[PDB]
This record gives sequence, structure tokens and C-alpha cells, in this order.
Amino acid sequence: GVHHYTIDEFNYYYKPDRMTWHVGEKVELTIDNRSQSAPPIAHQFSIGRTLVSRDNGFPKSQAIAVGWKDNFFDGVPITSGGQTGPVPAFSVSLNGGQKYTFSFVVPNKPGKWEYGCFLQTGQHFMNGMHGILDILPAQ
Ligand SMILES: [Cu+]
Repeated sequence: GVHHYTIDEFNYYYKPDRMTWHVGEKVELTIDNRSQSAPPIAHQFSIGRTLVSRDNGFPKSQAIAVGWKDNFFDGVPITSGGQTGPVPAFSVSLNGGQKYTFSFVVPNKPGKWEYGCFLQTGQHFMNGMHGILDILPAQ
């Protein structure tokens, strides 16, 4: 069967902030921007490894997140409504009140991955907008 997952976006966190999938699992994932502010703000959902932060040669208490070096969805074919196929640099960016539902098969990329939002120059990420995805080997 296809397993349905939802990740809700709020300022500035995901619910849930942990998720576990198995290699080979059929996933239908809905990302929903439930931004609660006046006005509601855009949010990103990107899954990857190896945090990249701003350079400037001076030390920081919090690094200003800018992206992931390794994108979990690299190579991964996805279906969303009428469209099927891999999506280059796949990321989900949504305005407040918008959602996006897509399906795929979990690739053989076992271990720990992270999800995050890099909008507003890393400020959301700094405010806690990140989560952990564990990928288990096939049952
Ligand atoms: Cu965000």
C-alpha cells in the first residue's frame, strides 16, 4: 500500500519534526504551509545532508544556514498530479495556506537525513525550522 505522511509547516518548525521511512516504502507526502502569522509567510521544505552556512571569516554563535550539500531527492522520480519524473534540485516552496502532495518510492539512502527551511536568509532555520528523517533498510 501507499503510506500517507503529512508535514505541517508553522513559524518556525515542522510537525512532526521527526519521521522514519524504510527503503522501498511507497510514500505519499503532503507538505502544508500552515503559517500562523499576520500576514502568513512562505516556507520551504528541503531534505538533505551536510548543512552549508554563510561564509564571512568572523565567528558566529549561530551559523546562517543557506542549503544542503546533498539533496535526498536527487535522482528520485516523483509524481504530483499529472506530472511524473525526477525534479532537478527538488525543493517545496509554498505560500501561506498552500499545500503540495507528491508520491515516490524511498530510495536506498539509509541513515540520518535532515529537513529544513532556508528562507529569509536562514532566519527560519536559526529559529528551529528543521527536522530529522531516519531511513531504515528495507523491513
Ligand atoms: Cu520557513
